[PDB]
Amino acid sequence: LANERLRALEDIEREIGAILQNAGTVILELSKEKTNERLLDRQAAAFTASVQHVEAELSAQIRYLTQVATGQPHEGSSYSSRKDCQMALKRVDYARLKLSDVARTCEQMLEN
Amino acid sequence: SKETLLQSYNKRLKDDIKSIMDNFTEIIKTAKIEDETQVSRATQGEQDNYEMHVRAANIVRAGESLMKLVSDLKQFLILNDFPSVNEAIDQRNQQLRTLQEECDRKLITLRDEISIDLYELEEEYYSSSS
Amino acid sequence: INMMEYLLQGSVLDHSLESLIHRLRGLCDNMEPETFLDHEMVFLLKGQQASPFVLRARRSMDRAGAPWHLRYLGQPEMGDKNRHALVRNCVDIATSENLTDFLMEMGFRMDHEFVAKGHLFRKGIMKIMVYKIFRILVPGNTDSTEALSLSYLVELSVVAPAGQDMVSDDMKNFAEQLKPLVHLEKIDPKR
Repeated sequence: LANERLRALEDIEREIGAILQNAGTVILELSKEKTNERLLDRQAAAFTASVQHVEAELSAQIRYLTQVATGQPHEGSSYSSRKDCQMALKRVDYARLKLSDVARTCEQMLEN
Repeated sequence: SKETLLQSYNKRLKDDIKSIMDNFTEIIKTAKIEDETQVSRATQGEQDNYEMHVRAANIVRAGESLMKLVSDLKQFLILNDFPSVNEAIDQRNQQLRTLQEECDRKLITLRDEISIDLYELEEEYYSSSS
Repeated sequence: INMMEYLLQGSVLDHSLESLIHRLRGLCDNMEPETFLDHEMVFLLKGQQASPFVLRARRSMDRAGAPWHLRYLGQPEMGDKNRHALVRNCVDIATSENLTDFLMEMGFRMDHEFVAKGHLFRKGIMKIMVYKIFRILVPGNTDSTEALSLSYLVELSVVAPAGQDMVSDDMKNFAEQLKPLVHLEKIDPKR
């Protein structure tokens, strides 16, 4: 559950990285002198690698979603266990109130 | 249908990647300096400035659309990826069963201790002389 | 009256099986799977007719105290009343455990044994069984067994009264809810 969702979070961050690499590449090209042309090539390869693996991750996840889609609303649930747990907790609360009352009558008896 | 929605997601992804690549390549191509002929330097330069700004805006818009696609895919996964619903349901069920069993063990031990105290109190009260 | 069995059949390779099961746990009723383990043996009576009578006997090995089960399956109806399911006549009978001995007195002889081990789900009237067929060699023993193939078999079955339409259409829709994972279809028993 955290796996595919964390993949989606990573692809969010890498879309940001793609835009920042676009911006950094045209930043270096706008310079009056741009000595680090090797670093320009590195930023260009970084940009294209970012776009390519963003495409790879999203295509893979659309494929995986195509494999496990059904168009049906999933008739499973967990309601009955929550109901039984609520009844158990209210049993405990009822016993707590009754124990408070018995202890209060014991304090009234011992108090005199 | 589900197939139709998945196709639409595929179409959006292909379109966004294509748009980012095309806009960046076109900006790089315009960035070429060429010799002028019948273009009047000043007009050519303003037109080029407008083109670059519009293409950068288009790249940012494509990034926003990719964010929208990621959000829609996340919603689809949270709503109808059957395996994870089953593991969530099973984990919830097992946790609630353990809480119920703890409550019932506490109550049963309480009943036994209270019963022993009740036996002592019954003996004392009924055998009181008064 | 005479009840009819509607069948759709298919198969599923085992390494994708779990996804099927997860899909079924979404679509079928709010239940845990059942994990049945059954011994099935087929008796036949070589009468005067060209077609010998056939009877299926199942002992549920996993559950103690489960009554044995007899099943007579009629030959499939060639009428195109329900076009999409195997429509057969089914007579299903719960029985005591001396059945085999009794069937030996009736003139019946065994043909083959097979274990079937798998899962069981349901949806309304529909019964989904996803099981692996295990060949028994050393015919008395139920432990000496070998898997028949890599694939599991998937059966979608509805037992219900004679005629009784708008049944096969719901089975069509429930089969089409699985269609990326399984292909279920009316397969004829010939060849």
